[PDB]
Amino acid sequence: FDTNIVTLTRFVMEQGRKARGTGEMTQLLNSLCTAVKAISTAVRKAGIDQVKKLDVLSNDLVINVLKSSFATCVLVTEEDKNAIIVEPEKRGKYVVCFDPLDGSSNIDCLVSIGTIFGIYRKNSTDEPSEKDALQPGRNLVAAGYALYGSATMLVLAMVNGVNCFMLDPAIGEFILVDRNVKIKKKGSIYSINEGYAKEFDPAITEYIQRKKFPPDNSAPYGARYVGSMVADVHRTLVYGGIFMYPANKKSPKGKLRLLYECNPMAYVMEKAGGLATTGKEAVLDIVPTDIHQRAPIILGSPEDVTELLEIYQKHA
Amino acid sequence: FDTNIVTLTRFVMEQGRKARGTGEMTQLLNSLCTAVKAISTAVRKAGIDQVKKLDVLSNDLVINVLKSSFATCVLVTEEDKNAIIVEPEKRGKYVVCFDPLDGSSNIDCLVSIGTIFGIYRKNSTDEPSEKDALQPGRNLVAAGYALYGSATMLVLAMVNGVNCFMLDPAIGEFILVDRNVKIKKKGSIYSINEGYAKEFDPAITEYIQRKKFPPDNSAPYGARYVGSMVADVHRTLVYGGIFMYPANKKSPKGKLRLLYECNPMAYVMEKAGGLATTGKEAVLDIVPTDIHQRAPIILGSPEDVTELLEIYQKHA
Amino acid sequence: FDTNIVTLTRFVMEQGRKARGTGEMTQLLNSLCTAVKAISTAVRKAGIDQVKKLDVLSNDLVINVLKSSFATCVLVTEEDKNAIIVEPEKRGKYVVCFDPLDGSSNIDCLVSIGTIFGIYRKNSTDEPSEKDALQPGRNLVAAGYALYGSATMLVLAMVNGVNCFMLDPAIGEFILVDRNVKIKKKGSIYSINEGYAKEFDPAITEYIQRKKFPPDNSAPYGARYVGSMVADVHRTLVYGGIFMYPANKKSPKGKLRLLYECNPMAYVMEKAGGLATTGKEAVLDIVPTDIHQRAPIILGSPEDVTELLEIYQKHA
Amino acid sequence: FDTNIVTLTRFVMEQGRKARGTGEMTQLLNSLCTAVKAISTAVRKAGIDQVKKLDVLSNDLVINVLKSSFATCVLVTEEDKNAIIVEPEKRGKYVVCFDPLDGSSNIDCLVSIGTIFGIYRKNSTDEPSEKDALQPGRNLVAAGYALYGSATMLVLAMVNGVNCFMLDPAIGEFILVDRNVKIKKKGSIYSINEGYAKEFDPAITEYIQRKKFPPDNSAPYGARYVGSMVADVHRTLVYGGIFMYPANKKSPKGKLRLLYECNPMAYVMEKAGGLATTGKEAVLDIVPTDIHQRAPIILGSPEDVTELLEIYQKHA
Ligand SMILES: O=P(O)(O)OC[C@H]1O[C@@](CO)(OP(=O)(O)O)[C@@H](O)[C@@H]1O
Ligand SMILES: O=P(O)(O)OC[C@H]1O[C@@](CO)(OP(=O)(O)O)[C@@H](O)[C@@H]1O
Ligand SMILES: O=P(O)(O)OC[C@H]1O[C@@](CO)(OP(=O)(O)O)[C@@H](O)[C@@H]1O
Ligand SMILES: O=P(O)(O)OC[C@H]1O[C@@](CO)(OP(=O)(O)O)[C@@H](O)[C@@H]1O
Repeated sequence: FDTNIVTLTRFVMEQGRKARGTGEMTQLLNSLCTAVKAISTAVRKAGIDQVKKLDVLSNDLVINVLKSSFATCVLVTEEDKNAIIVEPEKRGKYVVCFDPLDGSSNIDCLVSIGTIFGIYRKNSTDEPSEKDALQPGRNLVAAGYALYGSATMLVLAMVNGVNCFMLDPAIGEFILVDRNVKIKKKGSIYSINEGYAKEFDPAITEYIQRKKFPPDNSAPYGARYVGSMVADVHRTLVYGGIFMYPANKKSPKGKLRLLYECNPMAYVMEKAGGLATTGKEAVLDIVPTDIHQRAPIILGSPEDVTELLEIYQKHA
Repeated sequence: FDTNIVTLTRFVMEQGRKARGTGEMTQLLNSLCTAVKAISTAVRKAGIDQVKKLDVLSNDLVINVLKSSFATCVLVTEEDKNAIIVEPEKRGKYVVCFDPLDGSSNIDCLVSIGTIFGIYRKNSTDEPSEKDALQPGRNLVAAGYALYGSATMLVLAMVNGVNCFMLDPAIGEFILVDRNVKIKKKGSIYSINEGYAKEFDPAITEYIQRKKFPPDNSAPYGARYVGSMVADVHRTLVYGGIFMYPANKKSPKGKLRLLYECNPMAYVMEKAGGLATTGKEAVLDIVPTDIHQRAPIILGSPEDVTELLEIYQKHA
Repeated sequence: FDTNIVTLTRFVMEQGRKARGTGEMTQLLNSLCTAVKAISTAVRKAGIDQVKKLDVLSNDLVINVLKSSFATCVLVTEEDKNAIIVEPEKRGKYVVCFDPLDGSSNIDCLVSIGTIFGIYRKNSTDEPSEKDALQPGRNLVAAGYALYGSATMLVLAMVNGVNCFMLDPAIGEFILVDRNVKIKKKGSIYSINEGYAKEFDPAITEYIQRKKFPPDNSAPYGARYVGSMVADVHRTLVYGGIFMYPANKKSPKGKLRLLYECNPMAYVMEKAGGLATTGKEAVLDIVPTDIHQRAPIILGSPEDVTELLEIYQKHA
Repeated sequence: FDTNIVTLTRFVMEQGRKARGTGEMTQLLNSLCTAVKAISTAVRKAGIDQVKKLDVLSNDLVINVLKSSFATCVLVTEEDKNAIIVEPEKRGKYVVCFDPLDGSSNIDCLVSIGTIFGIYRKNSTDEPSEKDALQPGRNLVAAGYALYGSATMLVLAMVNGVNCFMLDPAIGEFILVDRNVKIKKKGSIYSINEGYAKEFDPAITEYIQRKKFPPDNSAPYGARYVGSMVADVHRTLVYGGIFMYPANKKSPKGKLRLLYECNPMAYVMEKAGGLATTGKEAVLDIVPTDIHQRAPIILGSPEDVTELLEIYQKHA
């Protein structure tokens, strides 16, 4: 009824045309979305090997959906011990790193989940088409996540910006809702698991104290922490605030994996105007060593992160 | 859960690859399906300018959906007085003739309806990209219909055969149900509006008498006539029988338009092994004069139509 | 997002509060709506050793829901031989006759099919309940059918007249689509299987002659037979016309059973100002000797059923 | 296609037949399920001058359905000032307290939100009914909430205990997912807004210290606050833990209202073996002076609420 019905493909296709493309991006994202519709539905009536299962089901629906587009060539998941090289007949120019169901086993309490993804391009003659083509996050060409909450959103970041598409469940199509979004300069909210982290935090500790009982003319920051990277980062895009998970134990700290949680998220944030830092290191410019390596991340509104860095500079 | 999930695009894409393609077919059919999901839904809760409206809504959703694929160039509908030439920036190599909602105003009685389509290719340098590129139905490269009944089916015929895909409404995807289908040689059923036609029929009259009270060792044909070309032809593909609408008044007889009802349907039938005849003329090889011209059609199981022709030969 | 939807459940309740007591009809119909829903989505996906199956599972379904509305005592199927008698702690005052999936034998062509149901009130006391309480004629409390077509339509024929509901596929409800339907006095369509009936047809033959060949300047009646009773009765309830089943070699010349098929439909047509005759008697007045008792049904717009019966007086 | 689904409606009825009379709860809850459904699909598409809106239309919706189950007499909203008194010919025995859309003010980030509802039985007679009949404490007949998250979960807290239902998005029903849930005796999570509460927090401050900083070798409690009450109470019902609202500068230090927010949740936690204290008294035992009476709620797994209260005895 919406008849200049901007679907994702519609969008992704007219951007390709401008790049003097070949199609693979569009075929790919098309393939990506069918895994996302089926995953959205798997979840929307979930609770109707054995224990783990859902993340797996999804993992295997994203690998098989991405192989069939003749667009991918190396694929990396939380779930697989090492990269999977797409067979020669179905290869294409793209490298996809993704987390098929972040939050996965913690959805009984109906918490908003997600699939997160980063897309690279193979630039090399051949190696053949190897895992070593796992390189710094500022080389990403597309990145984003699919959120599964009250409604299902595919937030997508590319060279030209960040766009928000929501699944219309009545036509099984992702339609452009929010367009070319930017993040608020600063904003009333901070997010960090304030338990344990408090006994183990760095200069975070002070920024937190500062955001609770402020010194200069203020009113305190509201705290919020869902416990799903996709739920706490998307809110941060939507309202403006800060998100951080550095937690010191594990020193390749974090818990969140660089290639597929941190670098899509950071790419989005930066493309919408936020900054994402390790505190000392800037996350999209860290160059990886392992496909499964772990990174500290802090992301959100520019001003607020600037704030934690200025604290961090005159500390250790 | 189905994970070698054969969607339409999946299918249409691996066939293109073999043809050493360019993409437009797939982009197109992709565009076609989004109009079909939205039309399926418009109908599935219909009854919840003014009087006519639905066929129109659909017409305008199929034109706008086909223009956005950079694949079409001339488009022809029941609804539009004359062809629409796709604007230069959005053009592609294909010509689509289609009936956006055959049956349209007769759906209050919840009768199964459909959108029917034929796809041509422009072979000419330029004319520019004109309506005259409306040529004989055996030149079609793709043809088929979307049925809207108990469930929603996109039956699609191409050079390699006829395939059946059903809409899974839980993932808004058309999935391959029935594959590479052929029609039964002969079969117990005939379809013709047996009212009026009886006071106005040709050698039909006798074939009908013959199918009611048979002479040689038989048992009578069951009659069935829904009154939607898509409903009565799809059953005919599915069970095997004969369908005919010649009705003599209008002598460019028929009522069904050649370019978009008769030639998709005939193409499907023939591609699945049936034959479709004007009785005297063979329908896909009739060459058109008008985009909106009318043709007599008889279609279905080979043997049964052969039967009406052999009657028709030794008559007028 | 439009705040006052007239669910079947509301409507039944507001007509029924204005009666009250243990007028269990509402939790009876409310449970009927849950299996009819359940069936509809099953049928809209059946496609995505068995000579019969989806229909025996519908059978199972209907029985279970009927029984758990502590509203029932004797149930009647096409499949189950014997009348099924509900057990003590789930008993309530009604007897319900139903055909769980008319046309399950034509799903393959996606025709149009439905659930027929006739409710009765257990009259004679503590029998406990076994078949006496089930064999009235014109004593139906409320009857009607579910049509699973383009959309799922539930027509309820009550004491007060006939209304139609639609399954709002989006909210999970049968919303009121027409409030007090009444048939066209004479229609323009005749529904009969003129194949293997034409030779075996009795008096009715003069009748079809006069419907095709018009004995004046009158314009001939249009043939229309979908071949699924839910489909032909409902179309005849909306565009008028005559529908008939006079089968001869199905010898109480009807294939159609009284308790489940014929009786619910004749109670709908009659509560909407239409006629249903056996051709000798009125179908509503026949007395049941056995549950699965076949019979003939001629039902339609009034002045047409009459036009046939005065032929039938003349005739035999 | 799996034949015996335990709809909320069946369950309520089978526990309730085993009570009987005018135990109207079933057409009351049955009508509650239709607006909760209706809301869910609205919220799953709100995205595809207004400082407030979807929630005033939910308000309108709930009121209308409540009233048409001829089951109600006094309704209580967050939006409407006064208790709304049902009119004579639609009156039935119950008083229902509800918050139509907790978190409507966070939809934009797709958090998780819900409908809270508390039912009461109009006690003192023919008042007619206006607010006396509405202000009990621990006298709730049944209460509970709708969580619109990944999926829509309806938790019903009854006399017999707590069970959870899921909206089967495909058949239009709340199917039984867990039959008699009881909380973990002590959880491992604490839910509180430590931002603009930390400085204003009273005794509760020692409590959060001892939940972060563990005074032994004990492992610290993990922070978790989604910031939408439906979301934090339900997660605390499944992984255990303490949830709290002690607001100080929201001065009966709680933002949360008793009749609609606090009371339904404390009746669920308690019927599932969990505690809800005001910190001085038990929240269930406070007496209502006005309908929109704010209050504090600490609710959780038993041995944790206790661990806080013995601090509170010590404290003040
Ligand atoms: O609850 P904790 O352990 O503090 O961590 C939350 C984070 O962990 C995540 C990923 O980092 O899940 P997970 O435990 O499954 O690995 C996300 O849900 C979220 O970003
Ligand atoms: O009912 P009649 O007039 O005999 O014709 C049925 C035929 O007409 C069709 C198209 O030929 O519809 P329509 O009247 O809208 O043009 C189809 O429904 C069907 O093939
Ligand atoms: O095709 P015939 O046998 O003449 O009768 C049609 C009737 O048969 C029905 C039941 O009455 O199905 P079925 O062949 O499966 O028994 C309906 O489809 C229809 O009303
Ligand atoms: O964020 P604060 O104001 O501290 O309180 C959170 C509570 O507020 C609620 C209602 O209690 O929403 P709201 O801000 O719209 O009033 C819930 O989301 C939640 O339980």
